[PDB]
Amino acid sequence: PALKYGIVLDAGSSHTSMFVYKWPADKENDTGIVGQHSSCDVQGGGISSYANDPSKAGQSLVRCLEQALRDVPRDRHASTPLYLGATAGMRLLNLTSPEATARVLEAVTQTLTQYPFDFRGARILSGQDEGVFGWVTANYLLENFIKYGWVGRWIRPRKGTLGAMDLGGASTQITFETTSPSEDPGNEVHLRLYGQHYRVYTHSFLCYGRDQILLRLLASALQIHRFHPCWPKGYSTQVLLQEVYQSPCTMGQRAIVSLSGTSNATLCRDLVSRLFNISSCPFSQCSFNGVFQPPVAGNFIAFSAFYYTVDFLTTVMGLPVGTLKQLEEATEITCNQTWTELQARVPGQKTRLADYCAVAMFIHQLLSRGYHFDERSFREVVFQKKAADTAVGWALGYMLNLTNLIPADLPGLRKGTHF
Ligand SMILES: Nc1ncnc2c1ncn2[C@@H]1O[C@H](COP(=O)(O)O)[C@@H](O)[C@H]1O
Ligand SMILES: [Ca+2]
Repeated sequence: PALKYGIVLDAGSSHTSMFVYKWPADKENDTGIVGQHSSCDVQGGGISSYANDPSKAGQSLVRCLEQALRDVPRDRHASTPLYLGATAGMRLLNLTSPEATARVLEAVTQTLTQYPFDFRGARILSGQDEGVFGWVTANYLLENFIKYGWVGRWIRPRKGTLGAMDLGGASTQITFETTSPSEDPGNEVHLRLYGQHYRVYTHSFLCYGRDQILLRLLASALQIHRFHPCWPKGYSTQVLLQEVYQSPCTMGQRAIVSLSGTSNATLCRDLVSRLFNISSCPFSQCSFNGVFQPPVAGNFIAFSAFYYTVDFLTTVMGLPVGTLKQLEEATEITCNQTWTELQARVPGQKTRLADYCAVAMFIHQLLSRGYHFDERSFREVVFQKKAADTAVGWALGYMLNLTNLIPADLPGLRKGTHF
């Protein structure tokens, strides 16, 4: 079996990752056939972090691109497509400066074009793209697009699909198949995949990614309390105010100030609750901030920082998260830890440690009060970051779309046997 390869650079707000995928040439249109071959994490910040030094953005890719040259056989370099897709870090920079955004894209394009891969462009994905391609990735990998059964006995209803929830650094996405009528065209997605129609809801909440929420909570704590109730008692840091308020996500709030934590789970809950506006809804039903959302339904996979945060609660804190009530309890216990108590649980590097309480509280509120999961619907959510040896994110679905590897219809319409 002769193999083909494809590469996606996922240029996220907080960092870039490279994924190399491989598939058999003769089976390339089968669902689930493409899988991850290798990956590489680019050292340092996201490409948007080089807004004032755009030349560095291209150079930042060099070491991982050098790895791609070793990972993909030489004779196949020329015919291996390479894409770069950038998400909310670049969407935010584009609000601030379309010129600086264009210079970054120019710098990554110049670097990528120097390599022997078939470079197919650097683009900024829409929030819809990001949500939908993640949903496609999960369902493709798990073979949910297969028509199950056989002639005269098809499973009915059709095999369910897995909803997707992605918590990145700068935005968060929710995407799932729905039978509810569409009320907002911006949220409505129709896919034709392997002869089947999927009616899908998606939304991306810009500024509701992990890093931006943490900045917004810090801005809020500074204004309301002058201490940080989500940070652990005994933890303090010198906050440079310029960095706090420079983001599009925090400009709305408002040189160095000392800020200390207080382990106040109840005040932390109150601070997080200010992130969700539930006061108004121009639709029949909303999530929050007046965004249309039908009832959540079916199974979901929650990946990226949902997975990393829950993994911390289960593996480091040793707490169950099987129910919303358990997640709330685990958040409380975590937020009530002092800095010495929390450090005692983590023998190694301590980066991100002071932030788990806030992120866990955010996640719990986002799911329960934002998306309106309840105990029944939450039981259907799993936290995982990989399926079939492949990282779950939008990259695979993006590559499948741009390489035209998912057919709208089966060959010869399968003689019409799925009609
Ligand atoms: N081990 C971790 N614990 C908590 N957050 C993380 C971890 N690894 C990455 N993150 C954060 O998760 C967010 C999305 O990460 P990613 O989906 O890997 O780009 C970013 O804010 C990252 O800093
Ligand atoms: Ca991401």
